[PDB]
Amino acid sequence: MPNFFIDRPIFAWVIAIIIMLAGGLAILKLPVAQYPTIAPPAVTISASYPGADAKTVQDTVTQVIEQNMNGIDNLMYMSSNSDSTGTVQITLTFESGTDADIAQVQVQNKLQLAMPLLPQEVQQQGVSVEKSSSSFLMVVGVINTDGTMTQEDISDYVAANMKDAISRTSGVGDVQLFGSQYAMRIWMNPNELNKFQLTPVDVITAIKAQNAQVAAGQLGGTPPVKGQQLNASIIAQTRLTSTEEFGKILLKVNQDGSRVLLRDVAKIELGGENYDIIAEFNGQPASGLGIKLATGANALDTAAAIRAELAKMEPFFPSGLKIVYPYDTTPFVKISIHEVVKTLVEAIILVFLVMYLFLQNFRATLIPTIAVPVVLLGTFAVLAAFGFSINTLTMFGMVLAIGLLVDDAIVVVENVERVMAEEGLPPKEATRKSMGQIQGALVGIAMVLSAVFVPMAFFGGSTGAIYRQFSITIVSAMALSVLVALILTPALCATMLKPIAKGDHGEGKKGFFGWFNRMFEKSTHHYTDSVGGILRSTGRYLVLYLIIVVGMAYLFVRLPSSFLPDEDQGVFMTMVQLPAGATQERTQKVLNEVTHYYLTKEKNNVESVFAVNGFGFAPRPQNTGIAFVSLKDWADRPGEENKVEAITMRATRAFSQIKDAMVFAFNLPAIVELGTATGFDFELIDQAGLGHEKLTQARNQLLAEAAKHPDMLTSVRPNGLEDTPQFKIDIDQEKAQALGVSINDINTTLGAAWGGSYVNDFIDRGRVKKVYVMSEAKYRMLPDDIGDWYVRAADGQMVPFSAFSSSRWEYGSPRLERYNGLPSMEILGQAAPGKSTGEAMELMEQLASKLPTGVGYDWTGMSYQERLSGNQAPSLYAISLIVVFLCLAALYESWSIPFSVMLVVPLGVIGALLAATFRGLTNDVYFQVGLLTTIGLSAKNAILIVEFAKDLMDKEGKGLIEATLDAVRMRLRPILMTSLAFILGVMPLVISTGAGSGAQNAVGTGVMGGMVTATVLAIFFVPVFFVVVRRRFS
Amino acid sequence: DGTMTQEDISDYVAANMKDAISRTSGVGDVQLFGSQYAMRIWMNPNELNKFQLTPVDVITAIKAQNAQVAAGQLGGTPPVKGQQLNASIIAQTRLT
Amino acid sequence: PGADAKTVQDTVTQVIEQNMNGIDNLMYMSSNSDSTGTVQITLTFESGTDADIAQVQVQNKLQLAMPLLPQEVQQQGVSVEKSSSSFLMVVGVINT
Amino acid sequence: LGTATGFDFELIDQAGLGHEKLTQARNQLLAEAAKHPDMLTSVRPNGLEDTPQFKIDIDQEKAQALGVSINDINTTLGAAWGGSYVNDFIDRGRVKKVYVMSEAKYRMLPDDIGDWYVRAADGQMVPFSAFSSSRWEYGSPRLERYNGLPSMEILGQAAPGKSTGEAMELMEQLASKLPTGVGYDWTGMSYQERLSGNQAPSLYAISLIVVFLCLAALYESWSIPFSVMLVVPLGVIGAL
Ligand SMILES: CO[C@H]1/C=C/O[C@@]2(C)Oc3c(C)c(O)c4c(O)c(c(C=O)c(O)c4c3C2=O)NC(=O)/C(C)=C\C=C\[C@H](C)[C@H](O)[C@@H](C)[C@@H](O)[C@@H](C)[C@H](OC(C)=O)[C@@H]1C
Ligand SMILES: CO[C@H]1/C=C/O[C@@]2(C)Oc3c(C)c(O)c4c(O)c(c(C=O)c(O)c4c3C2=O)NC(=O)/C(C)=C\C=C\[C@H](C)[C@H](O)[C@@H](C)[C@@H](O)[C@@H](C)[C@H](OC(C)=O)[C@@H]1C
Ligand SMILES: CCCCCCCCCCCCO[C@@H]1O[C@H](CO)[C@@H](O[C@H]2O[C@H](CO)[C@@H](O)[C@H](O)[C@H]2O)[C@H](O)[C@H]1O
Ligand SMILES: CCCCCCCCCCCCO[C@@H]1O[C@H](CO)[C@@H](O[C@H]2O[C@H](CO)[C@@H](O)[C@H](O)[C@H]2O)[C@H](O)[C@H]1O
Ligand SMILES: CCCCCCCCCCCCO[C@@H]1O[C@H](CO)[C@@H](O[C@H]2O[C@H](CO)[C@@H](O)[C@H](O)[C@H]2O)[C@H](O)[C@H]1O
Ligand SMILES: CCCCCCCCCC[N+](C)(C)[O-]
Ligand SMILES: CCCCCCCCCCCC
Ligand SMILES: CCCCCCCCCCCC
Repeated sequence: MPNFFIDRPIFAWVIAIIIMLAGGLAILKLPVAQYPTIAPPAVTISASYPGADAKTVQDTVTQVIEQNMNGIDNLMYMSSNSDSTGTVQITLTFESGTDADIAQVQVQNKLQLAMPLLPQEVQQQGVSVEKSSSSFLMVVGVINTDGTMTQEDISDYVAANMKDAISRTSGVGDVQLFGSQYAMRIWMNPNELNKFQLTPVDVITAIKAQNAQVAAGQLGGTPPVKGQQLNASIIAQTRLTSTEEFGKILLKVNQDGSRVLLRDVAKIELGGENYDIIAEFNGQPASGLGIKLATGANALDTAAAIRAELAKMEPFFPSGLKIVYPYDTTPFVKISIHEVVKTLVEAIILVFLVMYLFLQNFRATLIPTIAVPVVLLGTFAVLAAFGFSINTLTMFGMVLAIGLLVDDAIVVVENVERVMAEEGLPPKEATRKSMGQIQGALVGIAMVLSAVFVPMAFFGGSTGAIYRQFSITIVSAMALSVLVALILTPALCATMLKPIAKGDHGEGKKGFFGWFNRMFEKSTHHYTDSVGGILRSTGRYLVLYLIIVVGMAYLFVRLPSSFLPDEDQGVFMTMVQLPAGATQERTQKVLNEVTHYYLTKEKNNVESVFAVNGFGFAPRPQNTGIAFVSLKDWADRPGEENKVEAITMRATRAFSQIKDAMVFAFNLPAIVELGTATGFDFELIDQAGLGHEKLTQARNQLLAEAAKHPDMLTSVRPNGLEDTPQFKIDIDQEKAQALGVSINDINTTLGAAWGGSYVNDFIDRGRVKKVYVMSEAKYRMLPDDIGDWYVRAADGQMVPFSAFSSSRWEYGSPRLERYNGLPSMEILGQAAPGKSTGEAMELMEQLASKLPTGVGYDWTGMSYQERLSGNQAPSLYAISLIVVFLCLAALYESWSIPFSVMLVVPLGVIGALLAATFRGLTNDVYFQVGLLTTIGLSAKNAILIVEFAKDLMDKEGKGLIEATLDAVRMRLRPILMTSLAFILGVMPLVISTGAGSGAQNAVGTGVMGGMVTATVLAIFFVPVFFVVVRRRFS
Repeated sequence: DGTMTQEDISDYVAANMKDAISRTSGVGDVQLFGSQYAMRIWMNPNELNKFQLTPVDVITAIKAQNAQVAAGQLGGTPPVKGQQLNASIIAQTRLT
Repeated sequence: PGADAKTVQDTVTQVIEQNMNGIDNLMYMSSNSDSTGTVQITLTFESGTDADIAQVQVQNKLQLAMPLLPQEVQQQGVSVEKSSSSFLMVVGVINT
Repeated sequence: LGTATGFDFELIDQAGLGHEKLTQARNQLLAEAAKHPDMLTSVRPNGLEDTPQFKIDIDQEKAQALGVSINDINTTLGAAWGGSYVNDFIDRGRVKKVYVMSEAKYRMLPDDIGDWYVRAADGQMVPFSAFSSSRWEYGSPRLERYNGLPSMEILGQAAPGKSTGEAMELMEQLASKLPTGVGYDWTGMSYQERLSGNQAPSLYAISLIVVFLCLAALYESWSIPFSVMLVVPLGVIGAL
């Protein structure tokens, strides 16, 4: 194949171009992400029971729905929450690989059996089934710069003109309105209602009757009479459109003939469906859309489509209304990937310079510099075929690949330039001879190297999909690299390499190059003279090698391990959690303090703050709040102290002062669904119908016991709310029966007044919206206001609530949790410093075993994936070692000689561990995959040295020591050519600061440190390994 | 130990075992060989006839007196600003 | 039955349209509401979209919008079918 | 497919202006389009015009004063005049619908409205004429919506010797001079022609580049391929 393309350079060029077109066309069409989607699919059922307490919701909705959730494929677990706001949220989590489309269809197929058993009020609020991520992709804030519109006016506009179109955009799994759409608010007055002897029941009946859309048929409608000439639609009652129209709804005509209108017994205004969520952007009033990414959907592509839909709306905004972007997770992905693309382009340039230093011919320098772009672009085409995406790991696979790509090129170019220098053949014949003697080793090496990376594509579950990206990328690159090294690189050598005279090693060149050539030829002569002496010792360096393996073993064992570094993403969140029973006003006091801190203290770092009252992870009215903090560009805030980790740790420390409120600023982890580094997610189960009060006691007992082990467990706390005072009112059925008052009228009057009642729909400026009846605030604030509410008996007399009701204060849950259909209580916590999660969970199980009768436990979220198959690194690298040995045994046709290559592994590991240890890095994904790359090159170096030596001993019949010296003499220039080119190519990564520098620093440090030790040691030790091994086995 | 009848076993299976098994991996349809407990009101027509009542009166009463009412909140949104108390109103719960 | 364009639009078309969220690969959506007492909402999807998945996601979002439609419309039923103007043939049945 | 020159335009109410103001905005666009016969042909709405409809107002006060329930009134009207699907029945083993409606001769003209009586609480039969007033108004017998918002579909095509892309560009220009809140969008063939027309250049290019490169490999020269590639017009001329 080399011989063919040496005679056909234009053919070789055509293949390279087609590969680059395929690669180029792939880059335009390939999806872009931060990581591959490893998170398990989650379908969330959300229903709303207006005016319902936590238990009413649980025992009429949650349980009824949960009991129908059965025969659902690939279901891991099912958590549910039933809170005092009237909300239920059942999350069904599915196995990794589950089709989210089918999971939704199945979950919804079962919910459809439960729907008819649910209350009519819960049905009419719409039960939603959604397949989205639990955290926000972005937040689209909307403000008024002219201050022409209030917080409510903006919220209604966003809901009525923007919300729906965004919800229908592909990849948008869920959209949360930070505010409420307007409804027709009928604020009932009990003084006026009783005065005219009317109830909330009469108001609801009147609205339904007089806010009706009546289908009245047609004049001359079919079937018609003969000779009918007129056909016209009959328009009867239509929906009311204004506060005024609702105002003049006739409730009753008094005996004297005077009219009682709805406005005579109620304040009628346009106002939110609910008054629970109130948002502020940089202190001023705002609304917006919390957009959640659909399961398996592309963040960047979806974010783009969202922005495209917002661009359509902007032209038709009212005066002053303006979109702001106070939280976006996509820009980091778009910018952090561009930073890795930049270090790729920089490495290709930094290669060209080191390539020009040695070849010293602009045309010869391009042969390795052309090969790299062709393979990398080629790899993008292979990714596309295999259905992978342009993510951080694939993009870093390309960066680490560059090392393996130039070596293939350098080996081919260097060996041709040598052949010409030793014999004085023309470029075409020198290439033909050169390709003839290394093409076998190149193809063979790629199979030996593939046995290093292929194994880490066979890791299990979520953590395995991460490694499989690097593996397939690097392996695809090597496959193309060898293919390009047999098609193109030979053809380019034959045409572009300058004819070199016999005995011309430069030296005769004038200037810098002249000095360099003489300095290198004496360095080569010194090196060969130096190695000559090393081999006469042998025993000295075998004792020195055993020291390095012990030093390696020591550093590796003490060096801590992680998964993926926490990156500054130019965004973070602050959670505000007050004790349940705390008011909207008290939460806003804390949110103001949080917003104040970021706008005053962190004005240098923080760009914007989007604070939301009555929202957190989900809507949790009154006692809960969240702040979305977007920072300034990474360039505008240099140093560790101005990065998210420092900012949030200062913020948490500052917010610890705040009273009767838990306030935490936290960075979003590398992957949310893997949780913290050493945290656990524990579930306490009621297995014997003990009840909530007994389960609360069982939890308190466990938490108390967990506190008595600070040595093992750190900050073990519940992920729920505590019981609060609740107003228990008993309706005396006998007294109600005696006075002639129906319980329907009683319950409707209480619920409609204090809870609110969704009557029917109306048309607000051409859009269908809700009509809500409810007590005016001032008549539903005090317990004593209960007696102000009158119900009409059958005999016509108005009866106060005080007449047929008794009340008392009691305690109950504002948020009832269930796990796998049983009453539960989520408990979070991490292992104490030094102790592992496995040791911590073991103690939690032990402590949980001592709990009262009927109390079980379980592990969920991150803890579920931990007790699942893990720690399979010894297994897969035991195989890798065995396969690498066998592959070398086939190459050299020897069971013994492979050891001469396999003993160089530690020479590269020691450098990685030293550099990683000294810079305070950890044994993470980026360190491991960068170490495999270093082991790959140092092994590839060792293969060619032993190959040349063995070839001399077999083909030329030269002696062991003479062959070793002659081998290392020819295999020095190409080794140092690769080391410099790769060490200098990953300099940008090591010094890197800005977006995604955490990964770059981690990749670059482990590689640079390794390559340094892997080069200087190998050139002296590979000879010692070959001579020791060949002597030992004869 | 003969402390549970066919009915008692069937309820425990239906109420504590069936649902968790029906959600286990690879499990399709789950048929209960028995019945879960319901609240059984066994009506006597002679006693109903005596007090001039029907199954209609019994149903109407059970729906009225075995109700789970959504009764709203004290100090709920929108509140009168300065409100300190925010408490759920618990009306009728299900009979147990 | 007996509904004007406005009545259909403001009780059926708008309610259904408002609930057509979280459906994958939707390009655009169009609807008619006329005095023949009929509404027809057409959802056109991206080329290569599984029409079965497209249809099931639409009828599922409709199922949860059904309780918000009038009794008269719920009773009649709301059909969700794959759009097609291409017949193999039209068999005419006549009485001579 | 429709027509290749034909476009499919959607005039959109983006600010809750109403049906009537969207009708006026459409009439304005239809008029301006007619003032460019050189570019646009048969610019016409794919919709129905407003028609006379019989607006009847039930007086709530007279109904409540006469003891006539509004429910019985709106049922009597809807059931008689519009028809009402009551429940099902089995005809020869097939479940079929039961419909109550007025016999044609009692639901033809406005004069028939007063012949329909509703029973009051006191059992007296009150005619519709007693508690109702009627007038003529205009309304839509077919209300269109596009992407959730009120719309009006406009059909048309590029005039003789003009491209479909040119006609669209003018329709967009004329649309940018319509009342505040009146937006527009492309649908059907127009939506697809915009997307499928965007990628046409890239394919034509990729085709020529790969053909060239393939001939270059065959002949081992960058020059000779042109000798082959120059043939393209010799076939196209005769076809045309
Ligand atoms: C480790 O996890 C963290 C971040 C996940 O990242 C997110 C994006 O993913 C989350 C998931 C999957 C949840 O389940 C959450 C949750 O249940 C919360 C809160 C909100 O606090 C949350 O905020 C989340 C939450 C996230 O932000 N609890 C509630 O809403 C309710 C009803 C009550 C609150 C109880 C206390 C106050 C809470 O337990 C507190 C003691 C801490 O333990 C948490 C705030 C944790 O903060 C940290 C840094 O210790 C987060 C769960
Ligand atoms: C190129 O297209 C043609 C035929 C397709 O062949 C068929 C088989 O396929 C059709 C399709 C895909 C439609 O969308 C139709 C349509 O929307 C219609 C009418 C019914 O006319 C139709 O009849 C069709 C129709 C066909 O018969 N409009 C309506 O019903 C409504 C609600 C209002 C009508 C408004 C006017 C009156 C109409 O716009 C008129 C001005 C012309 O524009 C059309 C009649 C076009 O004729 C011509 C001559 O240019 C057809 C769209
Ligand atoms: C020699 C070094 C080789 C290494 C090259 C590495 C480059 C990798 C870049 C990946 C990140 C950017 O990937 C980004 O993807 C989007 C996806 O639509 C592309 O978007 C593209 O959309 C359409 C597709 O027909 C094109 O007409 C348009 O010109 C282009 O913008 C961007 O042009 C590209 O910038
Ligand atoms: C299905 C599982 C299979 C997995 C096995 C694959 C891994 C094996 C890797 C070995 C790589 C091949 O290594 C191969 O070794 C032989 C000597 O033994 C070399 O040399 C031999 O073949 C060349 C081919 O032109 C000839 O000159 C001559 O027959 C001999 O010298 C090859 O040039 C080299 O390419
Ligand atoms: C630097 C950290 C520790 C890691 C060490 C690995 C890197 C090695 C760096 C290069 C060392 C080369 O050092 C080399 O040592 C050998 C002996 O061992 C010397 O050789 C000398 O001793 C030998 C042994 O008796 C004699 O046969 C020889 O005639 C004499 O010159 C070489 O003259 C010297 O060049
Ligand atoms: C890094 C540069 C160190 C000295 C370089 C010497 C350059 C001089 C060129 C050769 N000379 C003029 C001495 O013959
Ligand atoms: C990017 C295209 C590179 C073209 C290089 C051409 C050199 C080979 C031609 C040989 C002429 C005899
Ligand atoms: C060389 C590429 C092989 C592809 C690897 C797929 C294996 C998936 C691992 C799942 C195990 C739980």
